[PDB]
Amino acid sequence: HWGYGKHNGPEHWHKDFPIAKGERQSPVDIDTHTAKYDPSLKPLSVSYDQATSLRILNNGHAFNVEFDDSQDKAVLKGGPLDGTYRLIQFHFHWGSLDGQGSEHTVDKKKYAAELHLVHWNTKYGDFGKAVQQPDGLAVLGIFLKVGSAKPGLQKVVDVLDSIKTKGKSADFTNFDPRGLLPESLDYWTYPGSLTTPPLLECVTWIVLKEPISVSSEQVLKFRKLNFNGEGEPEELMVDNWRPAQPLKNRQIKASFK
Ligand SMILES: [Zn+2]
Repeated sequence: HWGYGKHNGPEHWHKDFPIAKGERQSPVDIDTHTAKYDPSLKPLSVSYDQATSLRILNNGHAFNVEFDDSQDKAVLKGGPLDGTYRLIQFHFHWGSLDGQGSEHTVDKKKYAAELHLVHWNTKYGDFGKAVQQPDGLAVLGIFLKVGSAKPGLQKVVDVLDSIKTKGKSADFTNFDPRGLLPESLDYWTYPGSLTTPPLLECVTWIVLKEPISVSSEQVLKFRKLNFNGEGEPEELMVDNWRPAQPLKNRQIKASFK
């Protein structure tokens, strides 16, 4: 099925998922000199104190840290959003080398990786019905650069040895996603899509301007994961990023002057 190799990578995905060539695909390049400050934006509220992580899963494309979304426990509100969006999972995209790995770019700059915290609009009752809606989802996107270690990431790095291959999962309780956030919540926002199949056009993207720094050793451990299942030839899980897609008839708005 789909992946990130020569034969099944992002340029192929449109054959099984025609929305790949849609009007509101993600990611995009964020041209900082075309994005405009929007005074109509309310302050962004990241309310993660009651977050309940459950498990971490290698799905043969990335790894997901999954949360209990059965109540309003870890929510995103404010900014461009109308109402309350509940955190369901996060995951990353990364490169084989530090010069690439992000999906959004900033003035064509690629970061070493990118974190996506996925949330769904509680007015639609659950995630499945949220992805039938143009405002069903909000993804908080955070760039990673290589520099100092991120201590709030090390519990993730240390569990990766136990979910090396596709279909492996591990308990992952009591993980605090606050430890993944940069100091500033300045952001760009635009209407887009999920960046993996099914590529659904439901997402209000909120992409933080300030990257987090992780260490070379941390990112190196991401690169030891496998796309393949146990007992299959090793294909290292690297370069699991979709490139920038056409902006089409969209505007990117900045939360800051
Ligand atoms: Zn993603």
